[PDB]
Amino acid sequence: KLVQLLTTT
Amino acid sequence: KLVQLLTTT
Amino acid sequence: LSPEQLVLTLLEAEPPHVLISRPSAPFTEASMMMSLTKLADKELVHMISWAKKIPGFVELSLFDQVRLLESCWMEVLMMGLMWRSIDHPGKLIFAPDLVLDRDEGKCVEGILEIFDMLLATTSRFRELKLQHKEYLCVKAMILLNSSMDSSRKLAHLLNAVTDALVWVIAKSGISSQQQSMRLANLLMLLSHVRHASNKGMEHLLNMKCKNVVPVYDLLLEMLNAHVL
Amino acid sequence: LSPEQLVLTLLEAEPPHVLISRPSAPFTEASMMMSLTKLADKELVHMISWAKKIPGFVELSLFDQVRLLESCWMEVLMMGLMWRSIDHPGKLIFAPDLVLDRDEGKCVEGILEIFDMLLATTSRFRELKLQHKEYLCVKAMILLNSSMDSSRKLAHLLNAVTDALVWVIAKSGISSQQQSMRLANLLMLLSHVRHASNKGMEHLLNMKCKNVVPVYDLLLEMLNAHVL
Ligand SMILES: N#CCc1cc(O)cc2cc(-c3ccc(O)cc3)oc12
Ligand SMILES: N#CCc1cc(O)cc2cc(-c3ccc(O)cc3)oc12
Repeated sequence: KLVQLLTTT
Repeated sequence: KLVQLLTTT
Repeated sequence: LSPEQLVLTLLEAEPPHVLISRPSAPFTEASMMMSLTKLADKELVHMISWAKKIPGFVELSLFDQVRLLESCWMEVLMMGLMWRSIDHPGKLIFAPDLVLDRDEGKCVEGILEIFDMLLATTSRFRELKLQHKEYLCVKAMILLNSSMDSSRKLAHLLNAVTDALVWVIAKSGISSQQQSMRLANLLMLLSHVRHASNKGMEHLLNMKCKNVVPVYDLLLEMLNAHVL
Repeated sequence: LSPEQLVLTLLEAEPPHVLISRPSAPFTEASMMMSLTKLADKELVHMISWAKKIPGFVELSLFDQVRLLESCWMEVLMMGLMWRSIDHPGKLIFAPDLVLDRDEGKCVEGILEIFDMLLATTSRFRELKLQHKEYLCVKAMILLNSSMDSSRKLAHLLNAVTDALVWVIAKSGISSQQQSMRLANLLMLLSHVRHASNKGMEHLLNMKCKNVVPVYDLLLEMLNAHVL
């Protein structure tokens, strides 16, 4: 979740 | 006790 | 990048105003915790975007970006709460549709405690007349200073934001002596934000362990990742 | 009262170092907790005396004096520990003959974590080359800023000490800008201190409930008086 939002926009 | 050190010592 | 330009980019990184889509009505215990957790979850998504807009943040190792966010989120949420509540003495403006009073904070055990902490700190910022640009720097610093190669980058960034807050204070045109006193008074309040943050986490974690609050993945992750 | 007089007064107020002897045998979870609690108990007594020496402190209401000490005692203890360990990286000097190696934090369940953040903040303080006069001011600020007419008298006492910190930094001779920057770098660390303190007291309460070490009297009174 956190990691996916940090790697995408 | 905390009160003692504050007021009695 | 000058302090003024860095401050401007923070303004641009500001997350949007968030609402929970709740029809105006009295607050009970279940509806209050449901709203607070639902609100926090929505704000957490915007917080990630916000951080990535901070110059250099995405340049940090993924390990740092994650640790910094997992550790400061509650403080950042509370700093946002206090800036929204500044022009409304006595009230905590969590959201336009989630405005709470101290008494209403009696409907939940252990929360009146924290509301009082937040209200006092908010009142304190109000007394100091915290300016929007100062709020921006302070909030950014909370994220970059929660650090309990990539390291150099971090210290560099933290220093840049610190330079920015010093600049904002210098522009107010007050004496140098009062610029230092103001800088200190603002930074000394972060200890209180951190404190009210720790209590807020303890309380939320307890609510989670009791399954009294709906499942919010991003919020559950940020809670566990941090508790641990 | 000029800043210098205030600083000179804190210098005189400094408590004497508590001498506690390291157990003859290698530490065990129990012997280590025993030394830490016994040491803390003794320093808490001197801390009370030290607080009464801070200009204007005794002028606050009794209730304020209690609240301040209850909320910041561990922070103060830890600030002291860090200062003592400043010139000894990888080493935490709890007392003259009670030097703990970072690794020894293994015989105590969950304390290595705290030891690490303590060593970390200490390195930061070393990196900044914290000075004695700065240290004195900061420690008093920790006590006076723990607000976690007497209320207005507290804000005034905190400003005088802050004003004294600003004076010490100025007497270092660095540019006005770097003075602001130094002041910021120092105070940003109160958050880390306040954090370590929150973990330290939680850890202590846990060892007590765990029956790992006996916690009573002053120490117990200060411990409960914060989770309260
Ligand atoms: N008050 C208090 C402590 C507190 C306790 C709790 O169990 C849940 C939440 C959620 C938020 C929250 C949500 C959104 C914000 O913007 C700020 C705080 O604060 C909380
Ligand atoms: N490390 C750590 C956290 C910590 C945990 C705990 O269960 C007991 C103590 C006592 C002190 C202590 C005692 C005297 C000092 O001067 C400073 C810290 O720190 C402690």
